[PDB]
Amino acid sequence: GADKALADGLVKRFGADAEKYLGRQPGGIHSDAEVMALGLYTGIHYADLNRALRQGQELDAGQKLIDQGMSAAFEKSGQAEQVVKTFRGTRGGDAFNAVEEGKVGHDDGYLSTSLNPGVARSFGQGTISTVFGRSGIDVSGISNYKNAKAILYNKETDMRVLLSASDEQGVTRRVLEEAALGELSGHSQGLLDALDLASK
Amino acid sequence: MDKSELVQKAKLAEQAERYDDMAAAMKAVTEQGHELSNEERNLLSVAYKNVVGARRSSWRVISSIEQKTERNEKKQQMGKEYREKIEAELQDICNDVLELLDKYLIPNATQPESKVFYLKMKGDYFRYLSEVASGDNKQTTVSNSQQAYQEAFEISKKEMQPTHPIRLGLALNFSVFYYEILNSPEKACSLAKTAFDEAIAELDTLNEESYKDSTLIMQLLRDNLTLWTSEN
Amino acid sequence: MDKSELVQKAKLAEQAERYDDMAAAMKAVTEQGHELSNEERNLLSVAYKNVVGARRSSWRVISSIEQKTERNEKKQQMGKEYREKIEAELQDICNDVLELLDKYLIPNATQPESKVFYLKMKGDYFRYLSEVASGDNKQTTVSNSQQAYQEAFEISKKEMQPTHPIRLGLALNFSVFYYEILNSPEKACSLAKTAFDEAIAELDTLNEESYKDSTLIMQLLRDNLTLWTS
Ligand SMILES: NC(=O)c1ccc[n+]([C@@H]2C[C@H](COP(=O)(O)OP(=O)(O)OC[C@H]3O[C@@H](n4cnc5c(N)ncnc54)[C@H](O)[C@@H]3O)[C@@H](O)[C@H]2O)c1
Repeated sequence: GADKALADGLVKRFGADAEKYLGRQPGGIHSDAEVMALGLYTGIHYADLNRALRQGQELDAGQKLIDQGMSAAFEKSGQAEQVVKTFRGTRGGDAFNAVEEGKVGHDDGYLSTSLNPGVARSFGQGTISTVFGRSGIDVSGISNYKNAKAILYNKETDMRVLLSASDEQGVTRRVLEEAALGELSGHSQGLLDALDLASK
Repeated sequence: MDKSELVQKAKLAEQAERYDDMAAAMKAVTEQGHELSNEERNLLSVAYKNVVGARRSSWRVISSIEQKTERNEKKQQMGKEYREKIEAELQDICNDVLELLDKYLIPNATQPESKVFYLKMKGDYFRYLSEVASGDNKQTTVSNSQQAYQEAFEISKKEMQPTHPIRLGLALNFSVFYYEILNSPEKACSLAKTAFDEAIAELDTLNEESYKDSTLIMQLLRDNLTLWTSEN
Repeated sequence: MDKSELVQKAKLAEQAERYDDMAAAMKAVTEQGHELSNEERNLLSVAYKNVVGARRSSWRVISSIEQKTERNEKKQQMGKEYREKIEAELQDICNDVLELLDKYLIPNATQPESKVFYLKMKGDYFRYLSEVASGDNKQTTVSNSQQAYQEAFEISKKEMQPTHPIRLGLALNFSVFYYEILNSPEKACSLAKTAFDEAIAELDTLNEESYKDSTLIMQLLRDNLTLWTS
């Protein structure tokens, strides 16, 4: 419906660029418009869209379609049954530089993460993060350069900084958690207390 | 008595904040000779942690009194007699858990994770003995603490991830042993630094079940390092 | 052992947060037969307050578990056996202090202030017995609690100022007895209202050394009336 309009808008706007993602996810959780929107983003449109989103710029006609196809894909998908561990590397800047440990923050653009740690270091060595979440979308079947096996988190998705540390090499090592998981998440029941830690 | 009965009594005792009951329940479960589950190990551990922990606190209070009131000889004889009553309770609690460790816990430990846990525990209770011991007995309790912590350290470094909460918890307690019991800021800082450095190098090894357990012990490791090395 | 020796052990045990040791030290001081000073009375009181208070808390926790976890009949038995172990401990505590009260504390209390304190205390420990008792045994303790509280109430109303912290504290504990043990919001509100009204009518009777003691108990009795008639 509103999807049929979007799927029509996307091939009108991006032609063969949009169409090449049709049927790339034969599982069928997402519609043609959603599959094409995430494809377009993951393949190359991440750069211009995330730049417009992080700068608070007006999205051009074509950017609006990709963003509305992705937002719709995240409304559909929702939270998964299991918590997933993904990885992310950035070069010069990171959304969570401004967030102190225990506090929550977000990226204004979309957060790309990888199921492979080695794949993340290949994107950046400024800051390497370990993410734990449930509301991410697996796009490895739509677009998968470097066999990145990407799990994308929605824009403005709130993440809690569990650890923010630095390497003797000067790499910041972060542990982020989807703030919606709660306080109980990531704790093996009774373990920390059993560990009889030498601290008041 | 039945295993699941004593375990439920221990879970009850925990809620009622009756840790001497909780420890006695888990002492019997252990004396049955059968390997404890992860739940039963943690119940035995939190039970004795609180049983011993209360006496450690009470000992640190009466000892702090003895210093600030070094006056009347009958008043000091009251303070000493009371410190020694608490010391005797400490030594009795520790011996009981060190007895459960050597006779039942360490020999029945199949997987390396539970072995490092019980060996770190043996290092802990020998360290608790060291805090109250003096002379020749101190030398022995200290050497036994270091040995049990080192044994656990070598097994963990070979069969566990640098982010494992049991490996990190061992690193924290062993470094604190060097700082408090051997008064070595250098050896303490070296253990904490290496353990933290090896854990941030391999954050990919974090478990989706115990990642917040790991990040918390990594914050205590780092926080100690900045405390031990930072000038005002 | 010597009086000043046991008192120092009790002051030590208190700092070490070892109240069972603190109570046992003060039990021996009481069992000698000589009247306790204001310092020794307060040491015996805070010792048993914590000794009993811990068992009351543990009892309220295991009882709250028994209700919310009704499935395995073997689990319910474990809960009952444990509640009854704590009940046994609670019963033994109150008996030991009620024994110290009738045999040593109440007979040696010369001044009325001390007699009110020990009689309010007798009402308190009989009320603690009532919380765990059932049937015929419950009826005996509730009647003994009310009697001991009423005895102190009549002595306090005649020989003490309406703002005396021991008189006000008695009013708070007696009103709470009516509310919790006799489930009478009307009798509880009447005791609290009259006690508060008589205290604000005679604020001139406040002592310049213990006025904050009185105003605090006058706030706890004021917060209860607004809570109960809401
Ligand atoms: N980085 C990864 O680890 C990673 C992992 C898996 C897949 N991918 C894919 C790789 C590719 C692009 O993603 P990615 O490089 O992560 O995009 P990005 O837009 O998020 O990052 C590009 C660069 O911009 C910088 N930057 C990032 N966020 C901010 C911010 N909030 N504020 C200021 N500067 C910032 C930083 O320098 C980063 O390296 C898509 O094909 C993704 O599917 C990336």
